[PDB]
Amino acid sequence: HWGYGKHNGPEHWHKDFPIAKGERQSPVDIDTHTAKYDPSLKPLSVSYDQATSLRILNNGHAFNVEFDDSQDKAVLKGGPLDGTYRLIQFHFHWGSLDGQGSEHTVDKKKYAAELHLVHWNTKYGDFGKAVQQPDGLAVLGIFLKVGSAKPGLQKVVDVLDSIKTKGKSADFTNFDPRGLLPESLDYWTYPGSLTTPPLLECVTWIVLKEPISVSSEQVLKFRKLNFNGEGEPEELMVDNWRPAQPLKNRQIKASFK
Ligand SMILES: NS(=O)(=O)c1c(F)c(F)c(S(=O)(=O)CCO)c(NCc2ccccc2)c1F
Ligand SMILES: [Zn+2]
Repeated sequence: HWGYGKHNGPEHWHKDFPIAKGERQSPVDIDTHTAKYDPSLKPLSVSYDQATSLRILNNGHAFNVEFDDSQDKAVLKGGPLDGTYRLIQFHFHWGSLDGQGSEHTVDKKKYAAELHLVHWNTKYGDFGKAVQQPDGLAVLGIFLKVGSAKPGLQKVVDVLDSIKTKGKSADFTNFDPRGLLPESLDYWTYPGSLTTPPLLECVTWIVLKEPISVSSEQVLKFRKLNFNGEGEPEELMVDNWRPAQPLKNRQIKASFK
């Protein structure tokens, strides 16, 4: 039932998923002036050299690039984390217009899109068990602005027309997610949730301060996808973002400045 519309969008979610009005929901606005610098936060360690992508999938809400997470191949550690967290999939959130699309905001500024690289804590042995734990996921969030093309993104954009509608999927091997990272790993970090149902409160969010630039033609290709399945009426996959939620009793920490 849930989705992104007038009748089943974010403002409706709490009827099926009451944790939508919980104590540590995401995303949030990052108020850069009131983020606390923590000189004890460590550099983020992103070890993606052995990554193995498998498939790309239109799930009706976004597209996911899935990875083999059956060994320690692509891992996030360090930063604010105590564990080792395995990459399972990345996906994006984007807008109908370049002026919106991100889930997190920075001093109320929306970006055109937001990449989420989803990782699960290896102490829990698999993703489905990890989402049931308060320290089960680490999601690395990267803002996209429209400008110059991101060449490392183009392999993703070029396959989208094969997964146009809900439930479609395609082989997607040898994709290197290092091509999607900005130069700096400076980040903000806070405890939150999945930003789609089931909205579980299992995520340590790590949001990079520096956005990547993508071209207008790259983001236009994301907006040609469909939320509907093949042979159902066309509804463009745009505006699949959840807006900022109340910060409540949380402090956002900065690794920098
Ligand atoms: N946008 S998010 O990064 O905060 C997010 C969600 F909001 C979310 F609900 C999910 S969920 O659908 O998997 C939770 C269901 O137990 C994932 N996880 C991505 C994923 C999806 C399918 C298979 C593997 C990973 C997820 F990454
Ligand atoms: Zn997401």
